[PDB]
Amino acid sequence: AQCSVDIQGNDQMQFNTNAITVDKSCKQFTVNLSHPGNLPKNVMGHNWVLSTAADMQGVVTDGMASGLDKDYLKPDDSRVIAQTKLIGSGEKDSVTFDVSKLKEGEQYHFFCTFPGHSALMKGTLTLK
Ligand SMILES: [Cu+2]
Repeated sequence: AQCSVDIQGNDQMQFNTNAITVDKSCKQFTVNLSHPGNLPKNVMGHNWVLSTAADMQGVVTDGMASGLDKDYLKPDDSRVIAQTKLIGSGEKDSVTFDVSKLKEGEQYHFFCTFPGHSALMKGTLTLK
């Protein structure tokens, strides 16, 4: 069984997927984020952040207020189920999280919190 996904965030402010499914039989799930392109992190940095859909807008708003020095994520945000760091182009970051943290009968979204990106870089995450 597959318990990981590889996702690209590129210089056109896009994730290459907007829907991720996690098999409920995985104990852990790994997101491998890569950022192809040629822009530095301070122009077009991308992260991958998972929260409930109801928490998403707040996560994003608080992350932009947190600023570039904090990867545009509030530190220790307890609305964040899992996150990569912010990466510039040519970089990669993976996050692994326990599938036991997703609730059956909750809605989840992933997104990038770099300012403005979540209009395009957002998607759903579901248990299969
Ligand atoms: Cu981004």
